[PDB]
Amino acid sequence: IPFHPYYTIKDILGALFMMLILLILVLFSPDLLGDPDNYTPANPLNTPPHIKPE
Amino acid sequence: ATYAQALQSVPETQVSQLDNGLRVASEQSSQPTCTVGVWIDAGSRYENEKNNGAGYFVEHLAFKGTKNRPGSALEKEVESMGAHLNAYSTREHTAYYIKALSKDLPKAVELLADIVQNCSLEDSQIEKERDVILQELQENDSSMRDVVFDYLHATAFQGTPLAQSVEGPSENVRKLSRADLTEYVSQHYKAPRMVLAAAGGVEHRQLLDLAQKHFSSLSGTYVEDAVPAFTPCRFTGSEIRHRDDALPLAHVAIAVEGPGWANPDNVPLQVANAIIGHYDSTYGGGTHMSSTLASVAATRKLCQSFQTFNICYAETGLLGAHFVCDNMSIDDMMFFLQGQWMRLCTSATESEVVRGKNILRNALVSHLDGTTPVCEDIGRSLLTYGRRIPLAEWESRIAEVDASVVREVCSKYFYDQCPAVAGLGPIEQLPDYNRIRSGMFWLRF
Repeated sequence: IPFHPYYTIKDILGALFMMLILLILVLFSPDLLGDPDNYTPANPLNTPPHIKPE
Repeated sequence: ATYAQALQSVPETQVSQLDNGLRVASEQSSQPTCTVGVWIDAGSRYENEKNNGAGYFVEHLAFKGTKNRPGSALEKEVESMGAHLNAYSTREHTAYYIKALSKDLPKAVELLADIVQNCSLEDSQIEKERDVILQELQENDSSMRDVVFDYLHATAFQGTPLAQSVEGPSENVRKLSRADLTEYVSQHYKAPRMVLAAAGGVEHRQLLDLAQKHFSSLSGTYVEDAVPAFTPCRFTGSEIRHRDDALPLAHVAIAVEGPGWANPDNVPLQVANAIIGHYDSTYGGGTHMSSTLASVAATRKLCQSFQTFNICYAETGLLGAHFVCDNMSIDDMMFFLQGQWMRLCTSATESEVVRGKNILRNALVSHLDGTTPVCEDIGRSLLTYGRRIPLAEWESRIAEVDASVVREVCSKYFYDQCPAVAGLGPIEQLPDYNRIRSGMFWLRF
């Protein structure tokens, strides 16, 4: 089927859902997916209790 | 003698009406020949699903036999004076006309009365006639133009009787009976919907007095009470695609809901249609034709037979184009043809409107040449309009339409209206209906 009248609009809808998820994450819990320990300035003398990556 | 004076001459279409309802209408100028025929108002529009195709069968059996003329004896008479009897059955009108010498006018009207009133409808001829129609149905199946227009009517006027084909589905023709045909004749071949017509060496008094003493037996009442009424039809903008890659070319027809017979918008729209014009690969005009779409097509060898149409029924019609091109041109043509319509809806120029008016004038005048086209015009006009439109009135209407009128009427009928596309054959580049409806409006405007 031609791409233009179709999925382009469906792709836009998917992008809107993606924006919904992203905006919820940013605007209601920015640091939900992120360790708070990063907010301490990097000190090469103290090993953090956990060294988990992203 | 300029154009206007010749238009004024225009021998008149004197019309009368005998008591039973039949209205005679003649046009005598000088000619020793004549074309006398009746124009019963019937067709696929006045036909339900159960009996769809009865009218074609009746027209088939009309000339076969009569109570008065037993069998092929009618043919013997008709060929005795060299007359060329013929009949055509559209979706709305079914007509019988005899092309014969004027001196043999008294016999011709008698022959018409026998065919249209005292028809035997004999069973054995029905059985033999059944095979002819079935074979005719296959022939029309190969008629790669006709099936496209049938698809157009089916996919545009869905549900309504207009979608029904003229010949009928190849199952009613195999289950019809004398009973069904006799009801069709009784319920449709009635005097009020009958226009006796003649043109040539036919005195109007002659036609009147012959009609009184031949056609007065026609009745006006309708059985118990049943009167087949008018069922208005609806234009359902849709798409039908019969993809058949074996076919060499790809007939495509696109139309929108155009006006009815009475609507004056026919006169401007036709001019607009004449703007797009028609083209065939054997034309010879080439890349010099004034019609932009024709020039493009001839330059790039896009189509082979594109041509516009203005099929117009009583209350609604189809207005659009039908183009025949190879597989890898449709996507381009739906761009150009639509691209032309929007131009007419936005930037029609009086320079081309004058050309369209001239083309329409020439078409109207040339079409009304010869006795048979004149008789066809009379029979069709007394039904569709109720009066034969004189060429002077056509000239006046053509003079009224100008660039602004054409733009307005095209915007009112073409712009943003859902089409009724219908494909056939190797149609694959044919843009999806979403694309076609997308082309129906111009983002610049």
